[PDB]
Amino acid sequence: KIRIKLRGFDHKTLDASAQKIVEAARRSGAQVSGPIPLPTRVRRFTVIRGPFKHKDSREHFELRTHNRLVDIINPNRKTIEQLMTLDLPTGVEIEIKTV
Amino acid sequence: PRSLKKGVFVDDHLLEKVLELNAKGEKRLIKTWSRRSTIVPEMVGHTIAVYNGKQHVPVYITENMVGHKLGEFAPTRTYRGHG
Amino acid sequence: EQYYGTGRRKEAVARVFLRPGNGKVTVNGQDFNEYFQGLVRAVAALEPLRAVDALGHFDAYITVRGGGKSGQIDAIKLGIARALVQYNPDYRAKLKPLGFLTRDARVVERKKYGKHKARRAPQYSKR
Amino acid sequence: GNKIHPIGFRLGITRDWESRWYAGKKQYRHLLLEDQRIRGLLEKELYSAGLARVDIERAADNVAVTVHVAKPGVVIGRGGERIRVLREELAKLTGKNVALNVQEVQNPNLSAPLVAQRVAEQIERRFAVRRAIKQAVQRVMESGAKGAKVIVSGRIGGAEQARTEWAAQGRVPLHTLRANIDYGFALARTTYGVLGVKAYIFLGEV
Amino acid sequence: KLEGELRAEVAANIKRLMDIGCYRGLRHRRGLPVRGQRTRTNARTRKGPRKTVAGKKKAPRK
Amino acid sequence: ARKALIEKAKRTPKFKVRAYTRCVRCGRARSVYRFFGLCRICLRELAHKGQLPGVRKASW
Amino acid sequence: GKGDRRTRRGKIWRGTYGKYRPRK
RNA sequence: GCAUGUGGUUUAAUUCGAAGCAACGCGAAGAACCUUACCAGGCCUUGACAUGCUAGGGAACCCGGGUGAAAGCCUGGGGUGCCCCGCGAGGGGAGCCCUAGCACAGGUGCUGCAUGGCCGUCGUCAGCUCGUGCCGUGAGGUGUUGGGUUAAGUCCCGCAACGAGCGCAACCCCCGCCGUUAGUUGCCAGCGGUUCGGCCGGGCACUCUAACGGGACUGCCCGCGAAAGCGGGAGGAAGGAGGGGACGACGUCUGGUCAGCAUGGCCCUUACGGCCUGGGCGACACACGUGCUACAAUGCCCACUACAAAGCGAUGCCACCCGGCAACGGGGAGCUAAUCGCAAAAAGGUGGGCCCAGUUCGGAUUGGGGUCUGCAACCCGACCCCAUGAAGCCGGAAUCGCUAGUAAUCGCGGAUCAG
Ligand SMILES: NC(=O)OC[C@@H](O)C[C@H](NC(=O)[C@H]1NCCC[C@@H]1O)C(=O)N[C@@H](Cc1cnc(N)[nH]1)C(=O)N[C@H](C(=O)O)[C@H](O)c1cnc(Cl)[nH]1
Ligand SMILES: [Mg+2]
Ligand SMILES: [Mg+2]
Ligand SMILES: [Mg+2]
Ligand SMILES: [Mg+2]
Ligand SMILES: [Mg+2]
Ligand SMILES: [Mg+2]
Ligand SMILES: [Mg+2]
Ligand SMILES: [Mg+2]
Ligand SMILES: [Mg+2]
Ligand SMILES: [Mg+2]
Ligand SMILES: [Mg+2]
Ligand SMILES: [Mg+2]
Ligand SMILES: [Mg+2]
Ligand SMILES: [Mg+2]
Ligand SMILES: [Mg+2]
Ligand SMILES: [Mg+2]
Ligand SMILES: [Mg+2]
Ligand SMILES: [Mg+2]
Ligand SMILES: [Mg+2]
Ligand SMILES: [Mg+2]
Ligand SMILES: [Mg+2]
Ligand SMILES: [Mg+2]
Ligand SMILES: [Mg+2]
Ligand SMILES: [Mg+2]
Ligand SMILES: [Mg+2]
Ligand SMILES: [Mg+2]
Ligand SMILES: [Mg+2]
Ligand SMILES: [Mg+2]
Ligand SMILES: [Mg+2]
Ligand SMILES: [Mg+2]
Ligand SMILES: [Mg+2]
Ligand SMILES: [Mg+2]
Ligand SMILES: [Mg+2]
Ligand SMILES: [Mg+2]
Ligand SMILES: [Mg+2]
Ligand SMILES: [Mg+2]
Ligand SMILES: [Mg+2]
Ligand SMILES: [Mg+2]
Ligand SMILES: [Mg+2]
Ligand SMILES: [Mg+2]
Ligand SMILES: [Mg+2]
Ligand SMILES: [Mg+2]
Ligand SMILES: [Zn+2]
Repeated sequence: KIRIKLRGFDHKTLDASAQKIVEAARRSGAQVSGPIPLPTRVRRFTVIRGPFKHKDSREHFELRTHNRLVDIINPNRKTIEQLMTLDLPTGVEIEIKTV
Repeated sequence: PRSLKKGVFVDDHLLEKVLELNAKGEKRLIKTWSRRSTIVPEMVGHTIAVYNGKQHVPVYITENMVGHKLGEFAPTRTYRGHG
Repeated sequence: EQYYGTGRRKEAVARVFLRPGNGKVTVNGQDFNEYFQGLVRAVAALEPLRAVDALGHFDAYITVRGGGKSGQIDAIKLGIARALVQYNPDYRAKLKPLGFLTRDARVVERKKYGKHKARRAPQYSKR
Repeated sequence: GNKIHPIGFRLGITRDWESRWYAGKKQYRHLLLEDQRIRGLLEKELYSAGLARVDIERAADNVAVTVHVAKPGVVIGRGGERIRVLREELAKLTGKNVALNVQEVQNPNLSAPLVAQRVAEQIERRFAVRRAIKQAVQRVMESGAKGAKVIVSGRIGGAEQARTEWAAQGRVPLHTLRANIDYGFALARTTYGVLGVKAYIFLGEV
Repeated sequence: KLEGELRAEVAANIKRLMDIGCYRGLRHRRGLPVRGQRTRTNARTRKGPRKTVAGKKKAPRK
Repeated sequence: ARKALIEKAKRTPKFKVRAYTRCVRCGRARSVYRFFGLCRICLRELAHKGQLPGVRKASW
Repeated sequence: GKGDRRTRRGKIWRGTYGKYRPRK
């Protein structure tokens, strides 16, 4: 019933955080569809290296927003009362939609 | 060309000067900068000096020159040939 | 009852399902020969069977997605060979000679900057 | 037109970012510029305290600016006053709940950005440039370091002819990715002009 | 409206434009492009074949 | 990046269409990335410093 | 015929749609 | 032939830099006004921006008129907040404003031969050096050389040398095979139900998605070789750096850039600063550079019919209905997105047309009628439809690219961006 999307830049912190949530939902009474690796949206940037002329050298930067889904079916109360007590990585955004 | 929904475009402040010159029956020279203005049949028979980036040049407006914009009659650059 | 083998080739992925019988073959809900309507190369996809002599002793339910149809052909062609071995591990001996178990490592090369094409350098011409 | 910025190369492998947050396309533009206004100010206001890094972690309407500083008292202030002034002026320019903490760079001899600076000062104060360097590199290796290197470039001494001085000890493996290598750059501003100091410090194989 | 009877209208249309003394007029008159192309290169169909002229010695010496 | 034009840049102008971006840093008019509000010089520089979050160097 | 704005190829290349290469 | 850049010339101005390789679709990943640095004209002078200072007038701020191309210039009204002393009239004060005057700001003005930073380059070429010892009066040599090997100053043998640092390699990323964890917005293998859409049940097998891992070492066999290593074979998805990336040594070029930024010095300050409107960067007897589209039948056109990846999008992408030949417009669902969309992939396949022709090849040029964006498409936008249907029948002397999923060929996306 409770569906958590996990979108962040760093995939270590992103992946870590999602383990802290697969276990949180275990020690509270529910079954869970695991942390599902949704595909990752890359934003590339292609700057000329030098300041003036010299177009024939660039440098390639990218920006990788990583995506993990997690579902907790059979959602109890002892579940929620262990979730609004977490928060442990900084560069990870959470959004919860009870759908 | 300009979309037909929005009619034609003339700068209100050129259209201004003419209506006063018409609704008083006076034919005194006008100067403007807005080349970009279309030519409504209201302008006909008048004389408008228009800017071409350097000066205002007179443009006597006859009938057949109505669909156009004023700028078409003051060229912007000066050409002779190559020597 | 079935025998599977997963054949991929260059952004193509083929799903081969083998079931003995007549000889007929479906790809993506169409007859093999209707899917590859006028493609000469197509016949090559069924070379893994012919070289063990099991063409006709089987059918095939196949699906492909990705790549061009030829890419799909060498992927099926792999996938069938991958499948003849889950069925008969002794078939390896017959297929590896002509190397029908080999995933073609070859694939489209990254366009590189300051080229027109990965290699195709821009033209230097005159002085 | 030669070598790659030793950090941006190692970045994500053996070296971390100075801003750590997520932001969608909508918000990112400005939380960035907001960081840069922060790092703009603390950089001016804390040169006296010798500051290495300005970490900016972020939540929602929350900013955890960790300031990494040689002389942590100078940042704090007598009584505890100076830090309060910053935190207010920060939360002014930010308009958010600024959480400024302070962290003691325990050894400025292994902070490239600091070694860099210390040299630049020395250069500004008109010190001998060659000595200034050998003696800096010296201090760096003396304190654990596995390799170090300093490059002063510009109008060295008075000098009409702008040249480049440099010096190193140990290994400074700019190609080796797993090498933890601190880089820092200082700019000395002088009556005769401007010179740049790069300092590389090789710290350990990972 | 067809054949040479159409050649009439197109002809006397350009004719109008020149007689008006509008930009597109001069461009028609001088045999240049009209819809606003570049002229420093190309623009050949409007000026016919290429009347090559003298030119100078660049860049260092010869 | 003459000073006035950096300011003019910000002035909400007589028409919606004289809207143009410059670099929040140098003020450079020309190669400015929406998303960062930075030019392709500044981007490059701040990216290496490590001050554009999650901005790695690409390689594939 | 990629320069010919009265062909499918013509519109295919110009990236437009018209009579000669319509949508649906 | 056309698109762009450049030389030149022209111009009121055609802003400026880039100049053999290493300038010339280069700074420009978006010049109608803006951008914009140039030109003409009308404007402002503590200034569009910073921190102040002396003297007077003011709360700040809000709305309207005149003149004008706008900018600017002149003018009318509304408004009395906050801090301290006082019973009060009221004086003082913070902030902000105006006027005068002073520090000053501003300058894309000069010098890249005063510089920082960053870049191009020889050159991902295999080199450049140091400690100690040794040789030599010494500059210097040795090592690093020689013979074999290698993509390699890679290793082997040798040797007055033994090491070490920067470089090669490796550690990092992508692709190729398999594993474990993971089952949604993805997937459909057997099964239940079907409106025949994986649509619904259900299931994660498979595909995939994406995070961690395994796997390759000349390890095995034969032949040559003191050795290193080389040739050939077997197993293997992969074999001798498996394919591609990121990664540029000491230095060279008085290389490039003061117009990204920063900065020494010189120069301007009612002008070289700043605002605006219009013009210019788009000029055209000509010349080169880079490219597009062609000269056709291994083709062209029309219809029907398949198979991608990578990205992008809730100020946007816009499914589907309607009008319209169409660009597009009106209505309107889904989608902050593995769901909704851009999205037709084109070459390919099947059918039919043309029949060697300046053509059903080519689609310049121009005439006419519309659409959209935008305050505004004359100079100078793209797009649609009708008509026009130029050169061009495979390119002289010269000259470029590429050694395998490469070249050739065919479409698709993105950055900048109202367009
Ligand atoms: N980068 C580089 O090395 O050059 C490469 C190529 O461009 C040469 C270039 N070639 C051409 O134009 C030819 N090519 C075709 C077009 C015309 C012409 O026929 C050139 O200009 N040559 C003469 C010309 C000339 C006759 N008379 C004066 N005063 N000049 C020259 O100028 N020589 C110089 C010298 O005499 O010193 C030069 O500095 C030089 C020094 N050493 C050598 Cl070798 N060359
Ligand atoms: Mg390069
Ligand atoms: Mg008016
Ligand atoms: Mg390709
Ligand atoms: Mg690829
Ligand atoms: Mg190029
Ligand atoms: Mg192309
Ligand atoms: Mg160097
Ligand atoms: Mg230097
Ligand atoms: Mg400046
Ligand atoms: Mg714009
Ligand atoms: Mg045709
Ligand atoms: Mg120029
Ligand atoms: Mg200059
Ligand atoms: Mg352009
Ligand atoms: Mg302009
Ligand atoms: Mg202007
Ligand atoms: Mg009181
Ligand atoms: Mg009072
Ligand atoms: Mg200045
Ligand atoms: Mg130089
Ligand atoms: Mg120069
Ligand atoms: Mg001696
Ligand atoms: Mg040597
Ligand atoms: Mg090599
Ligand atoms: Mg070596
Ligand atoms: Mg069924
Ligand atoms: Mg289901
Ligand atoms: Mg892996
Ligand atoms: Mg051996
Ligand atoms: Mg390497
Ligand atoms: Mg020079
Ligand atoms: Mg130009
Ligand atoms: Mg020519
Ligand atoms: Mg219709
Ligand atoms: Mg529509
Ligand atoms: Mg087709
Ligand atoms: Mg046919
Ligand atoms: Mg002919
Ligand atoms: Mg012919
Ligand atoms: Mg090669
Ligand atoms: Mg394209
Ligand atoms: Mg776009
Ligand atoms: Zn910038």
